[PDB]
Amino acid sequence: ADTIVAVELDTYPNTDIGDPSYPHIGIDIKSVRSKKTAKWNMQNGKVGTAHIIYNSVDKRLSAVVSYPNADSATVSYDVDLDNVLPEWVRVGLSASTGLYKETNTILSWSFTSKLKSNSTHETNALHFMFNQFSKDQKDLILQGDATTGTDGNLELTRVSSNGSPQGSSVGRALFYAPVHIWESSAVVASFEATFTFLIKSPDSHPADGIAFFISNIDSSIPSGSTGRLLGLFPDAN
Amino acid sequence: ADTIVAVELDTYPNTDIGDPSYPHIGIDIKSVRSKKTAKWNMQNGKVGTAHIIYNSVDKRLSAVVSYPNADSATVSYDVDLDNVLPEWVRVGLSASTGLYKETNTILSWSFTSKLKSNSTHETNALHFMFNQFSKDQKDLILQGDATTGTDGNLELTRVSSNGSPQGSSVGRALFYAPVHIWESSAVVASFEATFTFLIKSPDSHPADGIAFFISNIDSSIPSGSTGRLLGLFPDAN
Ligand SMILES: [N-]=[N+]=NCc1cc(C(=O)NCCCO[C@H]2O[C@H](CO)[C@@H](O)[C@H](O)[C@@H]2O)cc(C(=O)NCCCO[C@H]2O[C@H](CO)[C@@H](O)[C@H](O)[C@@H]2O)c1
Ligand SMILES: [Ca+2]
Ligand SMILES: [Ca+2]
Ligand SMILES: [Mn+2]
Ligand SMILES: [Mn+2]
Repeated sequence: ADTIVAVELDTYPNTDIGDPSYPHIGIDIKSVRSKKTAKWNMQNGKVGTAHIIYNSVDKRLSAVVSYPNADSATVSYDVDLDNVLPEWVRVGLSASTGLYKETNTILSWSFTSKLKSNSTHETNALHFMFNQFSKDQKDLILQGDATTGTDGNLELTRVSSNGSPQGSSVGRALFYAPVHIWESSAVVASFEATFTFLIKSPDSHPADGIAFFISNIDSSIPSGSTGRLLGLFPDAN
Repeated sequence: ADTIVAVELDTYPNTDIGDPSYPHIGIDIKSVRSKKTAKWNMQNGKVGTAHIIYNSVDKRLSAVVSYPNADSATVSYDVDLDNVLPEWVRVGLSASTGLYKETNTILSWSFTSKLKSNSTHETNALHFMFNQFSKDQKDLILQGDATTGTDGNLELTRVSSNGSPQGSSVGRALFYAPVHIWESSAVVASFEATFTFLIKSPDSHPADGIAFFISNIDSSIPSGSTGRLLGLFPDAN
């Protein structure tokens, strides 16, 4: 059982497991049943941007998702990640499809993490920024159907030669190095993540969504976690 | 209207037309509604083996399907093929997908048929064995989406470049030469069929199955027989 904290861009309402009856962004703490959600006007075919922020002083996890010339969706939740996640973790992106599908394209991804301790200017930091993915992206752990190189983008789920999405696909991309997300002696700990995506669906029923997540270092795709589970959870508990 | 006798490896339960509520192997005499069925623990992603046997003395059609280190499923039915099939027929393999899908890969296929008459030691026989299929398999009649050559296997249904199965696909492969399956003057008539298959599905809902069948010589894929009809029957009567 991995420990998962995630911000989900959920495109398909699975009402039987808690989803609001419309596309939404949500904050998931160890469960696919978002602790908090917000309505999201997902725009089929357009490039969007997501910003996730957190700092140990406020203990507030917030996410903003927007499209150019459009309103943005915000969701924020009070949580002390010290009581939830192990000290070291891996961060990544996840996406899936089920009966319904969509392309889950990542055009760019950046992450920053900082630990400031009880010392004179003694800050530890990690920062990576990808604006172009390559055929052999060695600093990324690709899991499931995830692939890179196609137009310099990261395709989290299966796409056919003619560019059409496929169902029952699940894929993840985790940054290669473990991240020191919190530490008992830290005065302030914080991280920020940003990624631009392109979700396109041939019909009017896209599924299932993309997610930014933080997990235990050795995390892997749970069995049968395609569709509603976003490639993150073993079940809907 | 073709005459069809078949042993089906049904992976998807279509309860509204008779299927038990689980994967099963069954004997179909002129109807998709199996005269007899048996529970089958289909193992996703593994190579299985099917053996079909029949002799005119017992007038018993039996089938055994198994996987290495696993139990096998058996189904047997009393039928006098003389009253059902014409004297000459074609034998083959059929498979399909509907809304749900699976790869329907044949790795090998062999068939033996014998007619022993009231003539001291005068036996007629036909035997063919395929352990490798080639790009141009001239002794096979391919119908629907069926293709050969891909890794030396026979793909009964459509598979995309990246190896993922597709829906609404139907394909058949019939041995080129007509088979003399029975004859009024025969003391004993018998046939045996064996094939190994690989059914793989990306999710947990595989469909629709593979079938070994015997039909009239000029048989072709019934219109709209994808999905539940296994590319064998025009309807669910
Ligand atoms: N598209 N569409 N359509 C209608 C439809 C809708 C739903 C549906 O909207 N479900 C919602 C939850 C999806 O839930 C799934 O998708 C969502 C969204 O991605 C995910 O979030 C979930 O986690 C899950 O993956 C289910 C079924 C269905 O089960 N049909 C069964 C008979 C199919 O009968 C057909 O297929 C059979 C087998 O191949 C054949 O035997 C038969 O002849 C015929 O061809 C059918
Ligand atoms: Ca959902
Ligand atoms: Ca069925
Ligand atoms: Mn949701
Ligand atoms: Mn059946």
